[PDB]
Amino acid sequence: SMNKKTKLIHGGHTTDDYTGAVTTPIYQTSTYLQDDIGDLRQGYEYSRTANPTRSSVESVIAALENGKHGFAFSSGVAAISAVVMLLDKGDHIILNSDVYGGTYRALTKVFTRFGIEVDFVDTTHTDSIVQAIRPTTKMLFIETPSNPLLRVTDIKKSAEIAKEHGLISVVDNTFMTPYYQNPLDLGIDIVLHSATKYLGGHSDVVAGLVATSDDKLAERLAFISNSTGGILGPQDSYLLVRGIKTLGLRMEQINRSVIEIIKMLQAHPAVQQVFHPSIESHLNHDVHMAQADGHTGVIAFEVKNTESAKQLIKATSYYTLAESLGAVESLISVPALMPADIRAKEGITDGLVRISVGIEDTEDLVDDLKQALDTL
Amino acid sequence: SMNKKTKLIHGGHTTDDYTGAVTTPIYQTSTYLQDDIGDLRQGYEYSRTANPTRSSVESVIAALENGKHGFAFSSGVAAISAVVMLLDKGDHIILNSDVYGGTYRALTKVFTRFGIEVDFVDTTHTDSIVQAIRPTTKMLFIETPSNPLLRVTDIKKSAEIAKEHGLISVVDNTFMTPYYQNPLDLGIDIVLHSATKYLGGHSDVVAGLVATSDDKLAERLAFISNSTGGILGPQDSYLLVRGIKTLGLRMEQINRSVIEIIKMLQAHPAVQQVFHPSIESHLNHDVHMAQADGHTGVIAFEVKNTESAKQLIKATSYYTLAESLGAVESLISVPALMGLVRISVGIEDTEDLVDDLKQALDTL
Amino acid sequence: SMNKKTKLIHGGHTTDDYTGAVTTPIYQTSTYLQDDIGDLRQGYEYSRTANPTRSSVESVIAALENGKHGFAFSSGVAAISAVVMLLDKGDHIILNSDVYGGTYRALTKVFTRFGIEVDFVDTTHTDSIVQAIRPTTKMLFIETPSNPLLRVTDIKKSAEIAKEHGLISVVDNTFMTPYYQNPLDLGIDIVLHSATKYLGGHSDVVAGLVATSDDKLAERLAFISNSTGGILGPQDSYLLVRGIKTLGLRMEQINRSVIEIIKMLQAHPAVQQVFHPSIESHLNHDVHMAQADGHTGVIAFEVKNTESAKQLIKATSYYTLAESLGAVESLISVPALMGLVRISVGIEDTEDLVDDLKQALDTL
Amino acid sequence: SMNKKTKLIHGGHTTDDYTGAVTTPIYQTSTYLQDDIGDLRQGYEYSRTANPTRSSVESVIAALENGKHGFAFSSGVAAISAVVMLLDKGDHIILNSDVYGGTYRALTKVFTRFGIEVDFVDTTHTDSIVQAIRPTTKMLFIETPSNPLLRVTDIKKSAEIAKEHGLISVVDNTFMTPYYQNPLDLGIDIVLHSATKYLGGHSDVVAGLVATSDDKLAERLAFISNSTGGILGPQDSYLLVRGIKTLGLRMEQINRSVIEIIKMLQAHPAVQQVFHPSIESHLNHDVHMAQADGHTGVIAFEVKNTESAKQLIKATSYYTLAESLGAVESLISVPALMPADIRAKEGITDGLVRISVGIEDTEDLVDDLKQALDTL
Repeated sequence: SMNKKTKLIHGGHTTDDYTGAVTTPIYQTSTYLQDDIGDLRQGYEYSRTANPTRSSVESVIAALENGKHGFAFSSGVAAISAVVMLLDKGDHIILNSDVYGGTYRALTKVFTRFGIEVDFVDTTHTDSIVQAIRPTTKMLFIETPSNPLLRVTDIKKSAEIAKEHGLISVVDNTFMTPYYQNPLDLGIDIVLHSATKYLGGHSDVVAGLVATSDDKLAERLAFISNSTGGILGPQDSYLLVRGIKTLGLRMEQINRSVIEIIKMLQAHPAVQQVFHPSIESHLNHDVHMAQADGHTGVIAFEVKNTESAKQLIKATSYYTLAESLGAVESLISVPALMPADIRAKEGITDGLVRISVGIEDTEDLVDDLKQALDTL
Repeated sequence: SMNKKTKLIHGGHTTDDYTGAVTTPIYQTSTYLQDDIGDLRQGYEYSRTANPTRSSVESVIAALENGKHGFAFSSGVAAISAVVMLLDKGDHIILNSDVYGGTYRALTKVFTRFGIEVDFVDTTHTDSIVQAIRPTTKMLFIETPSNPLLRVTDIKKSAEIAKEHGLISVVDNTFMTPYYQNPLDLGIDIVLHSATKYLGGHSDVVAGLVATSDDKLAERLAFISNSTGGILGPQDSYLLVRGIKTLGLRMEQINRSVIEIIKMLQAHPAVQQVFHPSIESHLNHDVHMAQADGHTGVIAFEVKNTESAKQLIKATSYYTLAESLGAVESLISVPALMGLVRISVGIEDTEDLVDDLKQALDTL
Repeated sequence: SMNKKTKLIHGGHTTDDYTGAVTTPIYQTSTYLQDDIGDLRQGYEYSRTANPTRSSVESVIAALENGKHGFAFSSGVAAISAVVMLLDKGDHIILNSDVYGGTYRALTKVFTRFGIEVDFVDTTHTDSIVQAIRPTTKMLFIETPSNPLLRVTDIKKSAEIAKEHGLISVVDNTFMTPYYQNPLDLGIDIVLHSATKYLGGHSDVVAGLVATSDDKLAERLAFISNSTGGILGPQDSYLLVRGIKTLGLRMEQINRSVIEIIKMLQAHPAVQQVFHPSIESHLNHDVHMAQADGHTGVIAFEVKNTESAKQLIKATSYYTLAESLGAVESLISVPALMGLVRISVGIEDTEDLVDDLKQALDTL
Repeated sequence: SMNKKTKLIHGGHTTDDYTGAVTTPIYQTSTYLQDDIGDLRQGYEYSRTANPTRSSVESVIAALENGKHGFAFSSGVAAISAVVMLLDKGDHIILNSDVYGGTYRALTKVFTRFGIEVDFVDTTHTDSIVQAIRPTTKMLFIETPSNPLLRVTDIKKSAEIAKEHGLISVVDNTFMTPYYQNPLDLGIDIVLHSATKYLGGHSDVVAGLVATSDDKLAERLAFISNSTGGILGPQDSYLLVRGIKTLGLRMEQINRSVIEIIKMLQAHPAVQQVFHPSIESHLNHDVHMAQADGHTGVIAFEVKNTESAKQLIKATSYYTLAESLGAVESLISVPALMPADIRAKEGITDGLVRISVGIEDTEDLVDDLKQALDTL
C-alpha cells in the first residue's frame, strides 16, 4: 500500500537476494547448472523460457499495473503480436480505427493471412463496439489515448462490453504509462505497453511489456512467448528497470510543460487547433479524467500545411526531429510523412505536427516552440 | 579469395567507419535524428526496423553462409517462427520426424491454430519427402544432423525436390555452423541458426540468425520481422559478433576432441551404442561428407539405464549438467528427462575430456 | 541561454553525428584504424588515452560545471588520487578535518609514503586555513557540505585564499552536484565528483568525474590519467550519461522530501538533534545559501544510542540499510559502525518516506 | 590438476552458485543490502572494494598463473601503477631498458616526483642487475619478451637475484600470457598483465590484471586498489572472462601462423632481419625455451626505411594499421612513429615494423604480407 512514486522504486523484485545488490544483476547467460537432473537450483534452466533479469522487469510491470503476471518482449510490436496469437483461425478482433500505425499494419497484412478477421471501430462511442461484435469475436483491443491524435475511449465501459460478450479485453497503455492510467483496475484482462517509449524513457531500449491478473491467460502468454521466442534480452531488461525508476518524476515534469505549452499553442495565431485530452473542448475529455490521474506528453497541433511544419521544425532548437516518443529529450514529427482513407480515419492531416514533451526546462520549451511559430 | 578463418575475422562489416574503431559500436539507442523529414543520415530511423549493431551481425551471417541478406532475431525459436509465418492458413510444411522439440511445440501447439499444418517424415530417405507432398504443401524444413540421434538428410537432393515442386526449402544449420556446412551453396532458399549455440559460443546469448539470397524472400522476412518485432537487441548483437570471431578455432578444437571421445566410447564396456555422423556405419554418412567439411560437437551414446546415466553425470568433473549445446564448456544431459546420454563437446583439453568421461564410465 | 533542466538533456555531446543516434554509442573497443601512420580518422588512437563514450560523459561534466575540460575516472577515489598526484614529494595539502573517510585513508596511508603531507583544519572558520599555510603548502582541498555532519565551508573565500597564496583549490562537490553548486564559477581551480552517488543516481555505477577550466592543469590531469590509467570504462561512461539526464528531476524530488523529513525529525520525541545545511541555526547556513541554489539529500540525526538506531532501521520499510548515498532508493546507515544516524533521501513518495520514518521512530 | 585448455574453462569461479548460471553475472551495482548492520550477506558491501563480477576475473587470473590472489584494474598501466606504489619515497626499482614505452614514461615522469628512483638495466645479462642494486633497492621489474623487440630475460635467475637481496620481483607477462609462461612458478613474487591485449583478445576491453601468491603483498595491493580506486568495471570484467575462455585456442592458431610467417620474412630479400624469440640466432633463445611453453604473436622485422614501411602497410589487405596487439585481427604498426637514446636502447630503428599475428588463416596471412613485401 505504497504511493506511486514509492511503487516505482520498491515495487516488484529488483534486488539480489544472494549478494544483497540493490540493483538487478544482468544475467548474460543462456543456460543454468542443475545439481540434480530435472531439479532446478532457483527455477531457471534456459534463458528463453526464464531469465532472472527479465523476470525482474516482468515483476515490476505487474506491480505497477496492479496485475499478477508480467511478460517482457523484444518490442511493443512483439508484445501485441504475442497477444493476438491467443486467438485461432476464424477468430475475430475489434480495434479502434485510429490505432498506432504499426498495429494496423500487423493485424491487416500479417495476422489476416492466419485466419484472424479484424474490425475497426471508432471506440469514442462505446455502443459502436457492439455493432461489430459477432459470435466469433473474442478480443477487444483499445489504445487510449490514440496515436497521434489522442482519441479517448471509455476503458471501464469497454471492459463491461467485453465481459458481457465473452471477449478478452486489451488496452494499449503506452501513452498514459502505469503512472497515470491502470486498465487492469478497470476490469480489463490484459494491458500492454511499448516500453520503448515512456517506461524506458531514455531513447535507448526497444521493448514491450504485457501484464495481466488472470492465471490461465498468463499461462497462455508464457506458452506463446516460450514458443515464438520474442523475448527481451537481459541487458535491455536491466535498462528498462533502470528507466522505470524515474517514470513518476519524468511524467510530472512532462505534465507541467504540457500545461504551459498547450496554453501557448491555443493562443498562437499560426496554430489552427490543438489536440490533447486535457482540453475541455476535446472529445471525451471527461472520460479521461474519470480513468486517468494525469496526462501523456504527446501533443498534436496543426499548422496550415506540410511546408509550414517543415519550416517550424527547422526554427526550433530543443525539439529533435526523429521518430518515437516519451523520451527525456523532446521529439518532433510530422505523422503524415513519417492508405489515405485510413490515415484520415486516424485523424492525420497535412500540417499536423506531433510533439513529445521531454524533461527540459518548461520556459525553454515554450519560448523555443513559440519563437518558432512566430516565423510562420 | 578469403579463406574460412580469415572470413570470420573480416567478413561482413564489424568496424566503425566513423572513428575507425575495430569492433562494432554498441548502439543502445531507439531513434535517430533526421536532417530533413524523411532524410536518413545513414539509413537509420528506428531501431526495431534497423539498428547498426544488429545490421553488423546480420551482415556477418550472410557473409558466412554466402547469402545476400541476414536477419537477427531474439532467439532461434523466433527465427523459426518468422520463417514459418511466410505461409498462410492451409499451407503445409514437411519436416524430419525427429525435429527439435521446441520446433515441434511451436508448430503443433501454435501454428496449427492458424491453419498451418506440419507433416513429419523420415527425411533420411528422400523418397518419403516426395510422397508426402500435397497440393497445399509450400515449405520443406529440415535439420541435419538432427537432435539427439544425429540423423543426416541429403541437403542437395532436398533442394532439388523443393525446387521441382515449388517449395520454399529451409535448413536449420545450428549443429554444423556456417564453418562446415553452407545450405545456400547447395540450393536451399533459407538457412537459419540458433545463434544461442555455436555461433555465440559462450553460453551467454539467446539469439537466432537467418540468411537467404532471395530478394523477394528477404523482403518478406524483413516485413515480417518489422511487424512482429522479434528483434535481437544491440548488446546481444555485439556479443554474437564477438563470439563468432573464434568460431573456426572452437569448432576445430571441438572436432579434434570428438574423434578421441568417440574412439573411447566405442571401446568402453559400459557403452552399447554411439550416434554421430563421423562413424562410417552411420546412415547417410557419405551423404554428410559430401555436403559438409567437418562435424558437429553433439554426441549421443547409450548406457544401460537412466540410473547409470545419472551416476555418469555425477562422476564426471568437466561436464556440466545443463541444457543447450555448442558452448566453450562441455555440456551433458539425458534427453528423455529434460538410458540415452547426449554430450556437447567443448573446447577443454582433449585428453582431459577423454580421461574424465572414461573414469566416470568406469564407475558404472 | 540554456536553463538547468535543458542543459542536462542537451549539454555536452551525447549524440552520434554519424548515424544521428540520439544517445551516445557504447564503444566497447580498444584501438582504432589509422588511414595513415599518425593520421587519426576522428582523433582516437587508443581507448585508454581517449574513448568516444568517455569523451561524451567528460564533455557533460565540464558543461554542467561551466568548465573547459572534463575527466572520467574508474571511481571517485581515483578522481581524488589523480588530483593529489599533481603534487610532488614534500608538498602539503589543507583539508577540512571531517573529510570523507576514504579520502583520509588515501592521503594518510598512501600519499604520505610519497612525501605528500596533509594538514587537517576546521575550514568552517576560514582563518584556520590561512594559519596552517606553510611555504611547502600547494593545495587546498575541501568538501561542503561534509560527511556526515554537513559542515559548510565558504567556497568563495576559500578560492580567494588559494589564489592569494598560490594554492591549487579543489572542491569535492559530490553532495551538492552541479545542479545546485558550481565551485568553478566561484573561483575554484578544480572541482571533482564521486559520480557513484548522485550523478549516476541509480546505485549501479562506480565512477569519478573531474572538471577544470585551467588548460595547464587539464593538460597535467590528462597526462596523469594516461600514465596511471584509472580510466572509466565505456559501459559505465554510458550509464553515467544516462543517469545524469534525470539529475535535475531527482534532486528536486529529493529536496522536497528533505523539507518534510527535517520537519518531522525536528519534532519527534526520539530525535535529539538534526544536521542539515537547510536549518537556519546551522553554522554557515547563510554561507551555503550564498554559494548554492539548493540542498543535498544526505541528512544526519541523532537518537539515544546505537541500539535505538539499529531498531530504527529494522522498523522502516522503505529505507535500505547499505553504504553509499544519492541513489533513487532511500539509504540509511549508522556511520560509527560502518547514536548518529545518516539517511540518504531518495525519490520515493514524500509522505511515504515521512510516515515510514516516523512510525519507526515511534517504536523507540 | 587439469591441463591448460581445461583450466581456461573451469579454473577459478565463473558460475553463479545462486541460480546455476554457467557464466558470471554482470553486477552493475554500487552497494549491497545488509540484513544486519555490519553483517555482509555474501562478503560484499561496496563495489569499489569488492564486486562479484570483478572477483570472478580476479579468481581466473590467479588460477591461470598458479597464484592465490588476483586483482583487476582499469588498465594494464593502472596495474603497474598500483604495483610500484608498494614502494615508499627514497625507494629504488630496477627495470629493463627496453620496457614498454608507457612503463618508462610512468616511472620517469610520474613516480620520480614521489621519491622513487628508477634504474634501467639491459636484463639480458643477469649479473648486470646486480651492478645497479643499492641498499635502498626494493623491486626488480622484468618485461620478457620486451616491446617491441622481444628481448628475453632469465626469469628464474632474476627471481634468485631478487630473493637474495630482499627484492620484490615483478614480471610483465603480457606478451606470453599465462598459457605459455608462468612467472609465479619460477619464484617471482608478482605477475601482471595488460589484459587489453591477448587475455581479452577481442580489441574491446582496456584492463589490467595482477596476481601473486604472497598473502601480505596481496593485502597491500588490495589496500592500494581500494584507496586509489583504479578498479575494473563489471562489464569489462565480464568481457575479460569471456575472452580468456578462448586464450589457448587463439594462442595456438597465432603460434602456427608465427611459424609460417617468420620462415617467409627470413627468406624475403626485402627484409633486413627478423626479431622473435623462436629464432635460434635470437639473443637468449635458449632461456626462452627453458621458461616458456610457446611463443608470443608479436613479430618485429625491419625493412630498409620508414617510407618503405608505409608502402608495405598500404600493400597489405588483412593487417590493420592501429595500436595495441594480441587481438583476433592482425595488427601492424611502426613503433618509431606510433627521446632518441632511449628509443635506440629499446631496439627501435627506422624501418622497424611490428606485427601482431591474428587468428586469420595462416596461408592468407603469409601470402598477404609476402605479396606486400614484393612491392619493395
